[PDB]
Amino acid sequence: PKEILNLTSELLQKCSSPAPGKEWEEYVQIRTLVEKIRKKQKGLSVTFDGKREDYFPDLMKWASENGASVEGFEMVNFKEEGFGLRATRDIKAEELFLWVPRKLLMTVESAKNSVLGPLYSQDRILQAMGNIALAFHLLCERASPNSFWQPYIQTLPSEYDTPLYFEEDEVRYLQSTQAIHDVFSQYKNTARQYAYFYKVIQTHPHANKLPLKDSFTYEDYRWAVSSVMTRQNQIPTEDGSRVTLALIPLWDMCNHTNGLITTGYNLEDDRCECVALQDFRAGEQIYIFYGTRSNAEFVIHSGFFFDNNSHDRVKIKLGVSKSDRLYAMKAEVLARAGIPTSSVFALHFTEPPISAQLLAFLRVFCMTEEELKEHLLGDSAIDRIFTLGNSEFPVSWDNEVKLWTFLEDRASLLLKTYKTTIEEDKSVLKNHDLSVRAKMAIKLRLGEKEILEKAVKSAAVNREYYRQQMEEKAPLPK
Amino acid sequence: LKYPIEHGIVTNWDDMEKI
Ligand SMILES: Nc1ncnc2c1ncn2[C@@H]1O[C@H](CSCC[C@H](N)C(=O)O)[C@@H](O)[C@H]1O
Repeated sequence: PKEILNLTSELLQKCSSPAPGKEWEEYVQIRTLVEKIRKKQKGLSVTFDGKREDYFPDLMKWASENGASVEGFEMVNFKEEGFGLRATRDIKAEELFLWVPRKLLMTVESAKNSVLGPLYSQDRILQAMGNIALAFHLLCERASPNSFWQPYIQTLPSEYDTPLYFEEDEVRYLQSTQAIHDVFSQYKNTARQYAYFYKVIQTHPHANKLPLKDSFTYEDYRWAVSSVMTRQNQIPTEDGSRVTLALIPLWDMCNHTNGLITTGYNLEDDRCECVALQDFRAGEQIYIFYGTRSNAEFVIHSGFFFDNNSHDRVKIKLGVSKSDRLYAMKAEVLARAGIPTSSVFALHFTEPPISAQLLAFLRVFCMTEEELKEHLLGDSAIDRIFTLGNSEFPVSWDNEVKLWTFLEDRASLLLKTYKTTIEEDKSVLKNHDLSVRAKMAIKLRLGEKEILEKAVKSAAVNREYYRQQMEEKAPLPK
Repeated sequence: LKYPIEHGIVTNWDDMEKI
């Protein structure tokens, strides 16, 4: 009791310590503390007597009573994705088959008007971060046995596959990747928030009535933030003025497949509406397309790795150096094109590996002084800036050879900073028997390297292609 | 499409970088 207080205070101090070479050691340090607290607590404060599926009939009845679609599908525990919706009749592509009225959602607005409302006005984090407001909304209603939203809360999972639930050795597979630093931040964010709100809830007057004051475990918080990150959605407010974050019951039981977004908010009728992404025959699982997220984002925020994610990408940080003889001119061209002199870009799995904005950056980054002047002076300078991201209008063959040479060298260098090779990773997946979470970790580190390798090959092809145009003295597109 | 909904949209959980 008083020992949990001292433990969380220690946790708050360490997790508020600034960024520290030593990121893995800090992660293991925080982990050791977190696990010490968790092992001294009783797991989830509120648990339900039934199995998860025993509550799906109540969800359907409650949703039906409040105007949601409840016919044409059923809940099924699928091995690959967990629970999901399965069609009980044939559903045709583009059919409006699912709808959920606003009254059923949990939103920041409904959090503010809940028992959490006093604390929400007083606390700066809750007012500034709707995702965290949503998480505590979820916890308070979970502990309120007569909550309007109990039918939804009693059908949520009780654990997730976000990295907050990984073993240390499962995270260890990600050492030397880009992704591990986002795993580190999420762990430290969540530990710091648990410690801070544990203190707040124990002492703040406006929290005295919260059921969390009786019991608020680390398990509770990890559960609530993972529920929110894997399921939250952005929707308009009632008046269409602003956006807010919302949990959307029933429809959020749909699992993910490749495609286009087919879910939208109907403001005139004040409900979420989902049309069929494809034909679903009776007996087929109903999927939606979650969004164009990277596999790092799917693993870290959504808790799964999606094979054949055509939107996969890795980050690359680039910038014009202040030590560049042409820094001022390059900075001005970038500013006129609306591009910063330094930021993080992406390398994409699909061809081409770079976006128009990264192509524009690389062209400027590789420009001679005469080329830069052509982008700053004269009536055509604005037109040149306009086409700076267009692969069909090169500044010059020479500029292209230089930028593609740079990208090939840089992607190759990045590949050399990984602890394992692509072939070693494929051998591990082939010959080791792994947990779901371990396989997520290894497929993520493999995919980072596969994206880089494709960028090396694409850049090599482009460099050679533009070398030939430069040798054949070919004319530039006008 | 009126107000497309990206399901599980990525949000910022870093209270220190945001406050
Ligand atoms: N294509 C996919 N492959 C594996 N898991 C998936 C998936 N699409 C969705 N999921 C899972 O579903 C979660 C989103 S909520 C969707 C319903 C969920 N399966 C449930 O049982 O409540 C994700 O965090 C992930 O666990």
